[PDB]
Parts: sequence; C-alpha cells; structure tokens
Amino acid sequence: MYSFPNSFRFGWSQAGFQSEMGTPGSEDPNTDWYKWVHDPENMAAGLVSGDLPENGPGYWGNYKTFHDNAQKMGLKIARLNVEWSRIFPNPLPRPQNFDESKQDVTEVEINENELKRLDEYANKDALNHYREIFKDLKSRGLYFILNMYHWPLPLWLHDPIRVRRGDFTGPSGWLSTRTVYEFARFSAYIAWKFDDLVDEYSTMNEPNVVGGLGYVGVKSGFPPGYLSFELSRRAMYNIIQAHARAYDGIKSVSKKPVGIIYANSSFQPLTDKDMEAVEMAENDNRWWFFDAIIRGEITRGNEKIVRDDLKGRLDWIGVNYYTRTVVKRTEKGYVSLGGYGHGCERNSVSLAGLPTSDFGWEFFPEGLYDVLTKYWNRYHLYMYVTENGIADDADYQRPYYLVSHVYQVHRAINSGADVRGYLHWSLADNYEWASGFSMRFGLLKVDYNTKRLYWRPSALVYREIATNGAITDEIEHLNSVPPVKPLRH
Ligand SMILES: OC[C@@H]1[C@@H](O)[C@H](O)[C@@H](O)c2[nH]c(CCc3ccccc3)c[n+]21
Repeated sequence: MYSFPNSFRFGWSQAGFQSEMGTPGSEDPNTDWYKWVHDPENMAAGLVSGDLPENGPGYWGNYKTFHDNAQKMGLKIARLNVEWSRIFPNPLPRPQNFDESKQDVTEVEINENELKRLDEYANKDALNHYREIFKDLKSRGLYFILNMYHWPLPLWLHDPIRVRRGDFTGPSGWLSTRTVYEFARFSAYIAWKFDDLVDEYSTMNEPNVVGGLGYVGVKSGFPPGYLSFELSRRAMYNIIQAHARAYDGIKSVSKKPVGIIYANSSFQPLTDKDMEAVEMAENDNRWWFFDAIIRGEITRGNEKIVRDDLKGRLDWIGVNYYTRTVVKRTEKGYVSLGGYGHGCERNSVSLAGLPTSDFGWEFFPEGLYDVLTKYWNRYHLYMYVTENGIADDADYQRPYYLVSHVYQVHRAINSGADVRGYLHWSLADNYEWASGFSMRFGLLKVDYNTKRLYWRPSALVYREIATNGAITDEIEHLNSVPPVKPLRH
C-alpha cells in the first residue's frame, strides 16, 4: 500500500475549448482556435486534422453526467477553465490613454467601477451557465481549481490567419500589450463573479506551449503558426506580465490562492557526460520563467534586472507532466534527442525500449518525481499535479501509466515535497487541438455520435485509488512498465 495524506485529493483536469462543445447550443465560434481549425488553408496543409470542436464531447450540456461519474469514481478535485470568448465575445473599447507602444505593463488599475463597466459588456447567458456548471460541480463534493486561460483567445483579440499570413496590423494575440491589459481585467472580473464557488485560482495553462508552438514549433498547427524566434520571445514576455497583472487583479477581489499551470518534461542526460546539458535545458525551459514570476528576475534587452511588479506573483505551482526529454551536450550548447520522450513513433517503443502512446510519447514515470522535487527544492511552493495522462483509446497502457505516476507523487511527498493533489488528464475523451478527436486521453471513452461516456478499466482502477486515498495492495503490481512484447514495435 501507498497511502496519501488525508487532505490530498484525486481528480481531473479539463479544458473549455476541448470539452464544452458537441451538444447543440454550446457552439462558440469566437476564438482564434475555432477559426484556426476551420481554416481551409490550414486543413489543406494538414496543419489541423479537419476535425471540428463543435462535434466534441458536449460538457456544456452534459456536465451533470460528467460530474456523476467523477463522484462515482471517488474524485474530490477538479480543475477547468472559463472560456474568455464566451464571456466577452465582442470587442471592448480601447483603454483610455493606455500606451500600446510601451513594452512593460507594470500595473493595470482595477476597481469596483471598472468591474461594473465590464459587467455591461459580459455575455450573461454564458456567466449563468458557468455558474450552473460550477454549482453542480461543487454539489458533488469537488474542490474547485478555476483556471482563467487554456489557449483560445477572443477573436476580437487575435485573428490568427492574418498573423500566419505575415500581416501584423490586426488583433495580434500575445504579441500585443492590449491582450496583456484585457487579460488582467478578465481574470479580476471572473474572480469577482465566481469567488464564492472557487477554492484556488490558476491564471494560465502552459503559457510556454502557447508561445513555443505558436511561433517556433510550427508543424504542430498551433495559432498563429508564424515562425519567429523574436516574436516567440515577445509573446512570452507579454504572457509573463499578463500572469503578474492577472495575479494582482484577482488578489484585489480575493484572498484565495493564485497559481499557474505549466508544461514540464523531465530533462535527462543521454550519457553521464550530459548533466550540465540537463541544467541548461532546465534553465531554458523552466527556471527562467519561474524566476521571473517568483523572484522578479527577468532578462530584458541584454540585461538582468529585478522587476518589482513581477516579484512574488505566485502562491502555488501547477505541474503538468507526461514524459521526459533526453538531452546531450553540444559545443554551442545542448540538444534534445528524437526517439525519446515526446519525439517517438506512435504505438511502438522508444530508443530505450520503453513503450510509446497513441501519440508517440515514451513511458517514463520517474520524470514526475524529478520535476516535483526539483521545483520544491528551488521554490518551496506547494504543487498540484494539474495534468498527467496518456493517449490510449484501447486502454492497454493507461492502468500502468496511472498507478506508476501516482506512485511517483507518493514518492515525492515522501521526500518532503508539498504536493496536495493529482489530477488526471482527462476524465473523458476530448478534442486534442490540431490532432482532433483521435488522441483519446480519458478515463472515460466518449462515443461522439451519441455523446455517451464509458468506463475504461483504468477508470475502475482510479476509483480504487481515489475512494481509498491509496494505491491499494491489490493494484500495486500496476506500478510497472506495460509489457512491450505483446505491444506493437
Ligand atoms: O496532450 C494532452 C494534453 C492536452 O489535451 C491539454 O489541453 C494540454 O494542457 C496538454 N499539454 C500537454 C503537454 C505538452 C508539452 C509540450 C512540450 C513540452 C512539454 C509538454 C499535454 N496536454
């Protein structure tokens, strides 16, 4: 047996754009992502699958079913987001003498008057529906982490096709301080409407992926798919201050904890001569970001400064984790290696002989202990495992994947790290971004024709974990690697 603290909670994470649509009435055409995945050119290019989010799992209408199953599964925590675009579908008038050429946004003044003004622009059907959703959630005994942002932006703030095309005269998303400014106000507004229902807050989900795949990893088909190192840095600088400003915005209406959710891989050396490479990879992918929002330490221009408006803007750390990245030393620096972590063949075996998922991601639960303990030793901020899961429609590997990673969380707590929950990605299948519906991450299978949910055997296994607050003696063998011999190589 691996017993968890009585206060530790097991649950799930879910995104608005991925899970809400599918039931008639739920359609939100008002995002960069919606437009992006409907784009004729993007479809023909193969950048997007052709699958459309409006044929999704229908959480908007069927949320009670979702919550019933979650409660049966013994789940006690849930993290999801409101979709900005649902609340503010229509352009807001430009800020009164806010200087959109200024690079830094060191404060955004928000008060009851400014909030009442926004209130007259807000879609009230959308707010009432969310209140209905979150009320049912809460009535099922679920502790509630509300995230403000999980990728899609209002179209009035970002036309992604225009930017893809090389036109920067329009709404430019994270490239514009206007977005930073409106984001601080959206966060404060949501906290102001929903604080009575909410337990903890997250500003954003994996801002690093938004800026990294949006402007560098362009084959991933993420908006706006404009290839530029410079602009990726600009997007990331803006998202950092958008975090800090959202933090201050929420904290002016709430005393409740405000954190952030971030994409992590466990960096691992190719050989024992590659450990500096591991540290450099951690600096470049993790510490630079967190040292900014925690310690105020950012490199702007070519200079290391401390920004007082950035410092101390975080109460907790959302740890998202799926797999490792193997890195080696280069004379010029370091490189990640294909054939490991997220760069493997689908339904096969890594270069290390470890099985890969429907998405080609390598089985590596060790990495979660590494990421949890490294954060803790550096910052001493408590954490939730806000995402962990596997693309696996057949359910072959998920039982082992689930128990193995839950074990690494127990391991981490055993070492002293303050981890207060594990939230599986996800409860049910959903729209996997540019990949469409074929990547299936749920403990529950979705039949998309009928919107019916089924319990994969892994769901039954998770129910054992959750109702017992433990990896029980009877499922403890699943803390191991799925046998590869019966699997595809
Ligand atoms: O891919 C499964 C889930 C998505 O459905 C979520 O919306 C998103 O939060 C999400 N992020 C990741 C990890 C992505 C990653 C990329 C590069 C490096 C490390 C992690 C996996 N997932």
